Amino acid sequence: NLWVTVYYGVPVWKDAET
Amino acid sequence: RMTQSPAILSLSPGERATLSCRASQSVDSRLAWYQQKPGQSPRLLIYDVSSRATGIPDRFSGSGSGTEFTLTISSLEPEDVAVYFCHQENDWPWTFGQGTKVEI
Amino acid sequence: RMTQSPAILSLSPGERATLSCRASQSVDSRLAWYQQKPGQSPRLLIYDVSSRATGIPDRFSGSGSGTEFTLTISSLEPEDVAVYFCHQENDWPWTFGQGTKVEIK
Amino acid sequence: RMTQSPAILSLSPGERATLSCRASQSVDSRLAWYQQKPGQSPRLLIYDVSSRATGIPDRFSGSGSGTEFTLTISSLEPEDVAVYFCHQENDWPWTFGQGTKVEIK
Amino acid sequence: VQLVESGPGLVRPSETLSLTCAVSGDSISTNNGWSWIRQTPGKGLEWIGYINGRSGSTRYNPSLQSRVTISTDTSGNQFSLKVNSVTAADTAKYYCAFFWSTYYKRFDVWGPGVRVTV
Amino acid sequence: VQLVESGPGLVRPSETLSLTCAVSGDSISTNNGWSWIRQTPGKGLEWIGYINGRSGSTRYNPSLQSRVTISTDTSGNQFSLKVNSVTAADTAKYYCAFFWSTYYKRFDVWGPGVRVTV
Amino acid sequence: VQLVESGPGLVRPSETLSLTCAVSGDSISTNNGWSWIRQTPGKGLEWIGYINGRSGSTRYNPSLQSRVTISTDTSGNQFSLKVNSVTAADTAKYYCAFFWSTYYKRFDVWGPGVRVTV
Amino acid sequence: GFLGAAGSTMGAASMTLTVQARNLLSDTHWGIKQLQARVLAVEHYLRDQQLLGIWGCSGKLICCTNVPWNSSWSNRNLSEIWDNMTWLQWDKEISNYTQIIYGLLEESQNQQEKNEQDLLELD
Amino acid sequence: GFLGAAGSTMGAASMTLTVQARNLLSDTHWGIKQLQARVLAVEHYLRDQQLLGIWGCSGKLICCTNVPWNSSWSNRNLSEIWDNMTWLQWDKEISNYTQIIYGLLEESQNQQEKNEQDLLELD
Amino acid sequence: GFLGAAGSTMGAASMTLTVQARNLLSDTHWGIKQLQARVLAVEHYLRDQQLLGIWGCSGKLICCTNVPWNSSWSNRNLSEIWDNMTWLQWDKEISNYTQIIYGLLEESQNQQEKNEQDLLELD
Ligand SMILES: *[C@@H]1O[C@H](CO)[C@@H](O)[C@H](O)[C@H]1NC(C)=O
Ligand SMILES: *[C@@H]1O[C@H](CO)[C@@H](O)[C@H](O)[C@H]1NC(C)=O
Ligand SMILES: *[C@@H]1O[C@H](CO)[C@@H](O)[C@H](O)[C@H]1NC(C)=O
Ligand SMILES: *[C@@H]1O[C@H](CO)[C@@H](O)[C@H](O)[C@H]1NC(C)=O
Ligand SMILES: *[C@@H]1O[C@H](CO)[C@@H](O)[C@H](O)[C@H]1NC(C)=O
Ligand SMILES: *[C@@H]1O[C@H](CO)[C@@H](O)[C@H](O)[C@H]1NC(C)=O
Ligand SMILES: *[C@@H]1O[C@H](CO)[C@@H](O)[C@H](O)[C@H]1NC(C)=O
Ligand SMILES: *[C@@H]1O[C@H](CO)[C@@H](O)[C@H](O)[C@H]1NC(C)=O
Ligand SMILES: *[C@@H]1O[C@H](CO)[C@@H](O)[C@H](O)[C@H]1NC(C)=O
Ligand SMILES: *[C@@H]1O[C@H](CO)[C@@H](O)[C@H](O)[C@H]1NC(C)=O
Ligand SMILES: *[C@@H]1O[C@H](CO)[C@@H](O)[C@H](O)[C@H]1NC(C)=O
Ligand SMILES: *[C@@H]1O[C@H](CO)[C@@H](O)[C@H](O)[C@H]1NC(C)=O
Repeated sequence: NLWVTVYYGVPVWKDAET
Repeated sequence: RMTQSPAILSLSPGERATLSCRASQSVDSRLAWYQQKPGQSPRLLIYDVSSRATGIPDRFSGSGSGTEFTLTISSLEPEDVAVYFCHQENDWPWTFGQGTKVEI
Repeated sequence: RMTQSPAILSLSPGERATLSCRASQSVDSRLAWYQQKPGQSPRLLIYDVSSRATGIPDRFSGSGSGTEFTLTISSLEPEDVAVYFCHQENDWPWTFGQGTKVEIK
Repeated sequence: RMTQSPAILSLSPGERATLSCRASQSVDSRLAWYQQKPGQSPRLLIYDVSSRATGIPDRFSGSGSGTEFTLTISSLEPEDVAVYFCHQENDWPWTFGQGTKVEIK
Repeated sequence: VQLVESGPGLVRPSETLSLTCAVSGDSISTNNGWSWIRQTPGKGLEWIGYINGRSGSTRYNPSLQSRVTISTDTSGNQFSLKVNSVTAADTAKYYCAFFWSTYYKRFDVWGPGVRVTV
Repeated sequence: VQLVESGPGLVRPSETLSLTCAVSGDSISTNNGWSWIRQTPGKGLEWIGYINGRSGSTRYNPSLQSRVTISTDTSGNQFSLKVNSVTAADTAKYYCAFFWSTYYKRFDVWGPGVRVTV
Repeated sequence: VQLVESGPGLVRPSETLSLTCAVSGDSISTNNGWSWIRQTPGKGLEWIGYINGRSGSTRYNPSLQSRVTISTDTSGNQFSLKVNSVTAADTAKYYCAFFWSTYYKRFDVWGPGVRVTV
Repeated sequence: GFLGAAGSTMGAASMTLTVQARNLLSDTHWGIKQLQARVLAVEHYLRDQQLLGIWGCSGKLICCTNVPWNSSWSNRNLSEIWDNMTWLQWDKEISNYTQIIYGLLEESQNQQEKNEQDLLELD
Repeated sequence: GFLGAAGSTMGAASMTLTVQARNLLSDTHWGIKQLQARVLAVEHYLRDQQLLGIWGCSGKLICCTNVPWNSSWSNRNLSEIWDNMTWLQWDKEISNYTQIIYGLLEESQNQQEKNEQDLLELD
Repeated sequence: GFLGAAGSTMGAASMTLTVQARNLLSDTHWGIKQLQARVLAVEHYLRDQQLLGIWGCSGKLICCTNVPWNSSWSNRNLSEIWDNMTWLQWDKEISNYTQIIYGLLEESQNQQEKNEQDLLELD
C-alpha cells in the first residue's frame, strides 16, 4: 500500500554533451 | 469507536478465516492488524491496509477502504489461536477495536 | 446557532415586508433563505446572502453581513404566505433557524 | 489551565524570588507575566517568556520552555510586593493561572 | 432530478428506521449532496447528513451522528437512511434532498417527504 | 490610551448586566483588541472576549458564549459588554482593557475596573 | 529494543500510580514514540499517550489528560507514567511500547506488561 | 558537498537534496556560445519547476502525492529500496516508467482541482 | 490537445488548464535572433508567475480571492458566463477592466499581509 | 513610487514591498551586450527565488522562520529597529552576518522536513 513521493535535488546524472 | 463483528470464530485447520472491522469514521487507509496469543503482548501482523509486517507469513493478508476492512488468514494453521484486533492510526485517538477470538 | 426575531408578520397586499436572522457566529456570506409554501417542501429563494435563485421574482431581495441578515419583499403579493427560513452554509452543521411566518392582512 | 506552584512566598528584603508555572499544554513560548499590586489593575512585566516590557526594571527576568516556566527577580524590593500571574496566549481562550503572592519580611 | 421518499411510518420505540429514496433523472453514482433532513414541531428543520454518491463517503450532524448511517445502491438509483437508537424524540417528517453547491452553481431538489411516528 | 468602565453596581438575575467602557487617546474604529476581563475571589483572572473596532467582529471565551455579547459605539468612542443571564456566581470586578499584539510590538492598557454584585 | 515495565501492583485511590519502563538496545533521547498503553478484561486496548525522547513533547488520550503525566529520564535511559487520581476503572494491564512510524518504515516493540489493581 | 551522497543509499541521500538544488543556478563566436549555455540552464530549471507546480508540489524538496505505486514499475520492499539501493541505481531501475508516472501525477492533480471546485465538503 | 478547448465554454474549458501551460516552455544573425526569442519566452513566463505570486495565487491553476466582482465590469448571470460563453469571448468582453482588476488583486493581497501581522488570530 | 520608501523606517517601508518586486522584471556588439544584460537579470531573479524556496518562504513577501535572533548579530530594541531605522541602515549594520543567517535558515528548513517525515504529528 505505497504511493509515489516526488523528490527534487536527487543526486543523479546522465551522460551529456555541453 | 471501531467494531469487529465476528466476536467468536471457530474453524477447523485448513479452513481460511475471515475477520472484519468497521470504523465509525474513515480510516483514510491507515488500518493495522494485531495478533495476541494468550499470555503474550500483541504483535503486529499487518501495518498498513494491505502491507504485511516484518516476519509475518504470507498467509496473512487484508483489505478495505473508508470504514470497511478485513483480515484474511489463509490455511489457518493450528498455531493461529489468538485474539485479533484492528487499529486506526489516522487521527489522534488511535482506537483499537475490540479484538475477536479465533479458535482452531 | 442563529435565530429569527419577527416571529409573526402581518402585512397588507402590496406592503413591504422585512424579515431578519441573527447568527451567533459569522457566516462569511454563506446564508440562504427558503420559502416553505404550506403543504410543500421548502424551496430556495436566495443564496450567498443576496443571490437570487433561478425562478425567483425580483420582489425578493436580501442583505446582511457577518452575523446580521435580512430578507425582504418589496411588495407583498397575496401569494406569498409562507414560513421563511434562514439557512447557514458556512460550517458543517448546516443550521436552519426557526422560520417566521408572513400572513396576508 | 496551568498551575502556579509557590502559592505563598515570603522573602527577606534583598533576597531574590523564584516563581514557577506549569502549563497544561505547551505554551509554545507565548507566556506573559503580570504584576497586580493591591487596588491596581495588572501590569505587564514580561512577554514571550523572557522579553521585558517597556518601563519595567531590569530586576525582572524569566525563562523556560514547553510547559515549564519561571519568573525571577534579582532581589526583592518593598515596592515589588504584588500578586504575580502566569498568562498563556497560544490559543484563543487566553488563560490566566492563579497568581501567587510575593510578600516581604 | 425528481426525488421520492418511502419506508414505513409506523415505528416501535425498540427498532430501527429504514427510509429509502428513489432518484430519477440522473444517477446517484455521478453526484454528491444526497441528503436527509427532518421536520418536527419542536424544530422546523434539522439537517441529518449527506452522502457522496461518487465515493460513498458520508458526513453527519454531530448530534445525530452517533446512531446514524447513510448508504446507497446505485444499481436502482436509490439511497437510504438508517437510525438505530430510535426513540419518541425521532418522530418527524423526513425529507430526501439533493444539494448542489459548486463554484459555478447552486440549487436544491426536494422530494415531498414521509412521516414517521415512534 | 485610557480606559474607564461604568455601569450598575448590582444586577439581579433577570436583569442584563451592562458595562460601558469609554475610550480616550485613540479611536475604537482604528484598533483591535478591545476587550473585557473578569476578576473574582474564586478565579484570579478570566478572559471574557474582545472586539475588532475596524471590522466589528468579535471573539468570546466559549464558556461564556451562550450569554455574552460585545459591541462598539462610534458616537461616544466607547464599547460595551452585556451578560444576558445573570447569576450570583458571576460576581466580579470587570475590567476594560486594550491588548496590542503585533509582530513588532506588545503592550496592554487596563482600566480601573468595576465591581458588580449579583 | 527490549522494554521492561516495573512498579507496584497494588495501589489505592488516594495514591499516585507510578510505573517505569527500562529501555534496552537503544537510546531514549534519539527516538520518538515512547508510549504507554493498557488493556482491561472488560475494555479494548487503549492509548494513554506518548513522549518524544528527543524533544520532550507529548500526546495524550483526551479522556486521561487531567490526571496523566508521561516523562523521561535519558540519563536513566528509561521513562515513566504517573496517574494522579486512581479509581476502580484504572485496574488494567499496563504496557510500555515503542512505536516507530515514518515514511519509510513501520514497527512496534512491546514489553511484557504489568498487572495493576486498585 | 555536491554529489557527496551519490554513493549513499536513497534514504541517506534524501537528506542532501538542498545541496544539489543550490548548484543548478550558481570574440562574437565565443559570446554566442556562452549565451546559448546560460539560456539553456535557465530553461531546464524552469521546466522542472513547472512540472512540480503542475503536479501540485511547489516550494518543496519532498512532496507527497496520491498516485499509488504500481508493482509493475518496481516490485521491491521499502527496506530494500530505501536502505540497500542508491539513487543512481533506482533511476536506472525505473527509467522505463518515467513518462507513465509523470502522466499519472498530472492526472491526479487535475482530479484534485475538480474536487476543489465543490463548495460541498465531499465527505 | 493544445487549444482544443478554444471553442469550449468557459466551464468546460477550465477542465484542461494544464495542457495550455505545459506548452509554454518548449550564421551570427540567425543565432542572435533565436537567442532573443528564447529570452522573451522566459521573460514573459516569469512576468506572469510574478503576478500570481503578488496576488497570493502562487502554484495554483485555479485561485480564489477576495476581490468582489463589480457589476460595471460585466453584468451577466453566473450561469451565462460559465455555460454559454467561451474564454475568447469573455476576454474580449472585459478587456477594458483588465488593469483595474489586476490592481485590485494586488491591493487585496497587501491588506491580507497586513492582517497577518495581527497575532490576535485575525478576528 | 519605486524606492519612495527608501528613507522610511523599516516598519513603514515594509508596507510597500510589492512595488519593489514589480520593478525587477521587464550592430552585433550592441545586440550581445543587451542579451548579456537580460539574461543576467533573469539569473539574479531566479537565484533569490530559489533561496526563498530553500528556506520554506516560497510565494511570500513576508515569512516567519524558526531561527532565533542572535544578540551577537545585532543587539537593539525591537522598537528601535522597526521605528528608528531605515532598511539601508539596517543592511549596513548586519552585513557581516548575511551569510551566517542564510546558512541557518537553510539548516532550519532541512530539519523541518526531517520532522515531517516522522508521521507521529509531533516535532
Ligand atoms: C521484504 O520484507 C519481508 C517482510 O519484512 C522480508 O521477509 C523480506 O526478506 C524482505 N525482502 C528481502 C529481499 O529481504
Ligand atoms: C438568467 O438570464 C435570463 C435572461 O436570459 C434572465 O431572465 C434570468 O432572470 C437570469 N437568471 C437569474 C437567476 O437571474
Ligand atoms: C532602547 O535602547 C536604549 C539604549 O540606547 C535603552 O536605554 C532603552 O531602555 C531601550 N528601550 C526599550 C523599550 O527597551
Ligand atoms: C559505503 O558503504 C559502507 C558500508 O559499510 C558505508 O558505511 C558508507 O557510509 C558508504 N558510503 C557512502 C558515501 O554512503
Ligand atoms: C499498473 O496497474 C494496472 C492495474 O491498476 C495494470 O493493469 C498495469 O499493467 C500496471 N502497469 C503498467 C505499466 O501499466
Ligand atoms: C524497457 O526495459 C527493457 C529491459 O527490460 C529495455 O531493454 C528497454 O530499452 C526499456 N525501454 C525504455 C523506453 O526505457
Ligand atoms: C460546439 O457546440 C456543440 C453544441 O451542441 C457542443 O456539443 C460541442 O462540444 C462544441 N465544441 C467544443 C469544442 O466545445
Ligand atoms: C466599482 O464599484 C464602485 C462602488 O463600490 C463604483 O463606484 C465604480 O464605478 C465601479 N466600477 C469601476 C470601474 O470602478
Ligand atoms: C471599452 O469597450 C468598448 C466596447 O467593446 C471598446 O470600443 C473600447 O475601445 C474599450 N476601451 C478600452 C480602454 O479598452
Ligand atoms: C522623514 O522624517 C520625518 C520625521 O518627522 C517623517 O515625518 C517623514 O515621514 C520621513 N520621510 C519618509 C519618507 O519617511
Ligand atoms: C550565536 O549565539 C551563540 C550562543 O547561543 C554564540 O556562541 C554564537 O557565537 C552567536 N553567533 C555569532 C555569529 O556570534
Ligand atoms: C564587520 O562590521 C563592521 C561594522 O560594524 C565593519 O567595519 C567591518 O569591516 C566588518 N568586517 C569585515 C570582515 O568586513
